[PDB]
Amino acid sequence: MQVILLDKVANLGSLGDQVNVKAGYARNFLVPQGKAVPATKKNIEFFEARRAELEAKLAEVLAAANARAEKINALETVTIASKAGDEGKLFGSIGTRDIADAVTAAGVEVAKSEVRLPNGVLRTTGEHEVSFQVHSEVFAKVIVNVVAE
Amino acid sequence: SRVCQVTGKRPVTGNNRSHALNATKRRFLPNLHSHRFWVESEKRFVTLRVSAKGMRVIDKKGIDTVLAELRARGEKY
Amino acid sequence: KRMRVIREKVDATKQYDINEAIALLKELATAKFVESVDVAVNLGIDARKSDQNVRGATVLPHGTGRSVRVAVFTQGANAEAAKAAGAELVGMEDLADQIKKGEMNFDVVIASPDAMRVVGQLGQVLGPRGLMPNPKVGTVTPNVAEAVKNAKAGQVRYRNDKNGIIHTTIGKVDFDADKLKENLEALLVALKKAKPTQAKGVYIKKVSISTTMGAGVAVDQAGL
Amino acid sequence: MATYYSNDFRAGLKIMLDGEPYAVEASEFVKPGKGQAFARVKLRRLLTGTRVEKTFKSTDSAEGADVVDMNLTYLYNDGEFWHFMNNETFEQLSADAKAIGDNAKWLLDQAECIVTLWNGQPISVTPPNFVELEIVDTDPGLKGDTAGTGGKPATLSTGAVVKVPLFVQIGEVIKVDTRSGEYVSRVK
RNA sequence: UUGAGCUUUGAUGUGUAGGAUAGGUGGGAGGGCCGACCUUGAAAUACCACCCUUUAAUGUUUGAUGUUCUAACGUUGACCCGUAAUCCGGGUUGCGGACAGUGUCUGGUGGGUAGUUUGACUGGGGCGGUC
Ligand SMILES: [Mg+2]
Ligand SMILES: [Mg+2]
Ligand SMILES: [Mg+2]
Ligand SMILES: [Mg+2]
Ligand SMILES: [Mg+2]
Ligand SMILES: [Mg+2]
Ligand SMILES: [Mg+2]
Ligand SMILES: [Mg+2]
Ligand SMILES: [Mg+2]
Ligand SMILES: [Mg+2]
Repeated sequence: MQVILLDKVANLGSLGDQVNVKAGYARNFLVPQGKAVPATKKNIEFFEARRAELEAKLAEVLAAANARAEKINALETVTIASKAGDEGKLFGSIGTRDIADAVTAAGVEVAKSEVRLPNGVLRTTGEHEVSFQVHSEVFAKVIVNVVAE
Repeated sequence: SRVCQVTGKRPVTGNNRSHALNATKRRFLPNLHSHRFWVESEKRFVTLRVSAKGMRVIDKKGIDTVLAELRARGEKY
Repeated sequence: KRMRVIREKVDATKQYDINEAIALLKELATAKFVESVDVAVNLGIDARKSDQNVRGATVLPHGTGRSVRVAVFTQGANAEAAKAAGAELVGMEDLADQIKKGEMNFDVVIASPDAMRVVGQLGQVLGPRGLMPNPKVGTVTPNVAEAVKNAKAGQVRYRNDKNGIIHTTIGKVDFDADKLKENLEALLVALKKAKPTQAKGVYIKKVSISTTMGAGVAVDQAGL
Repeated sequence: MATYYSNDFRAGLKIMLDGEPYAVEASEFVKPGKGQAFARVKLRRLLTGTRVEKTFKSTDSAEGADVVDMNLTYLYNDGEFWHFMNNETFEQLSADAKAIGDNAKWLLDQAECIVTLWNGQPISVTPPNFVELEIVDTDPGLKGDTAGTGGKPATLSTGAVVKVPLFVQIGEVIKVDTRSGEYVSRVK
């Protein structure tokens, strides 16, 4: 399925490109999330001759805003007080939703689907390391401590 | 019924034909599949029971065109 | 080393037809002495299947005459009628004792169904392992042996079995008429595909090369 | 491949049922009062050599097969194959490992052994009942304290092992019965 | 992560007996030294030919599962709404996840079901025999 890109994607190419992609991949993931548009001649001209400047401005402004948000969530410390048993070992596993709304309480305005924590659950008390996928090319780190309430 | 909401592919009847030409009735069924399509014009997800041929027709003709054609035909989606 | 004109003129990429490099066969040679011409032939053969055996003799005309060493077994007046065919040892089980002695001169062994009795158990491990048995599909044990021996010693080039898929027979001396050798080489299909084993594989005659002793390398087409 | 009907074939026929040669050994035909006739044949699978039991229907029937046996004479072995020959046609022939199973140790050279060939091809060879063989290895028998017969293990020039009485030493030809794998006499 | 093939550069087969440090099969006197001759087996030896047996560099044609992921799809998990509703739909969320399942084609099994066949003569018919 010939498709025109509206953004830099993983292993296809930069924007403003003509790539042959599988129909399923184009239909289910790319085109719903704006990352591509089918290579109809109308869209080819509409994009190349008319949009390939404005949408580029928007893309770079967004990349800059996301690097800004990465700079802004550089407080690098956020407190979490949840219920835990003895020997640490939280009874209730704190989660991505909890981390997100806690940092929004004390920090940046960030969505719940944004945080990307590697260890998976955060079942115990203590200092933990969580990553933040704010933009497809830039990440962020926060030190999250879980104090037993 | 098993009818592709885009084309209109119905179950057609035919024959089973053996090696000795013994004919028995049978049906051919259209490869129907429930699928949610992303209508960018409406920022919405619409669910049509399409065949695979209908999926390809939508790929080629754009979803909003097919939806307008359905509204013209008088078929609630 | 003077064995490198061959490697100059080895064309493995450009395969030739029958007419192209036939005249160059001795122009590709640097031999001290004189030799013959060999052939390259193949056919799908279940290494496993034994019902794939074809023994006999192939009469290839227009060439070398009595240059073969034969051992014969006859009973009766044919013991003297066979000496009229220029045969070497037309005799009795004394020839079997010669084989026991470990004789390497005689190569093709012939009999007659009356005296075949003598032949089979005699040199029994020896002759057949020597790839020289005496089946009847080939007529190496006849009743009218006068009418066949003059041919078997005159002009016959025998087909052989090999453990490998290889089946490469022999043509005659290098110095014969090259065009006529082409016809002689062509006169082999009518028999090499006269009797298959009915379990032939993908193709019939995959290889076709004409090497004389070690000199010529003429790869050819299966059809032409 | 004349088709054969159940109430027709007695023992000896070589039926070809189900892509497989057989050999009717015994058959009992029954015609009861008020019912379809049948035959209880004592078949014989002719490739693995096991006896199968089949009740055949008057109507149910099978094609014949070219399974035949005559007296071939062993010649030589080479690699995985055994070659034999006729004394009335002198037709050459080659078998395989499957055909010579456990008769490898019984055939020497020139033995006249009946072979079953099918599709013009051997499937089973039967070694002559008694074969004269020579012993490759034995422990010099010493009576020692033996009070009974004792016996002694002895390999042969073809690999086989037989119990030989006590005196047979090395280089003595013995006679064994292929059927029982046992010593019969020391052939002088 | 690898397995089989194909142009392909090459190497490589170790017993008995022959000195052994013989791949097979024909044609078998070629290139400082072998060869044949001779010892020899079951086959006897330089010379290259047709290839088998592995082995290593590319284009190879590729499949094979084995991990991860989410977005298709499933959800007879939980909650919210239509709503005075253990249906249905929509929305958050969790779990599976390109498996499952369905369509066309195809191999197998299939008395579960269906349509049918199962001869004639005959001193009644059957069995026996016969055509
Ligand atoms: Mg009908
Ligand atoms: Mg179509
Ligand atoms: Mg899963
Ligand atoms: Mg499936
Ligand atoms: Mg079927
Ligand atoms: Mg059935
Ligand atoms: Mg029925
Ligand atoms: Mg009928
Ligand atoms: Mg009557
Ligand atoms: Mg009757």
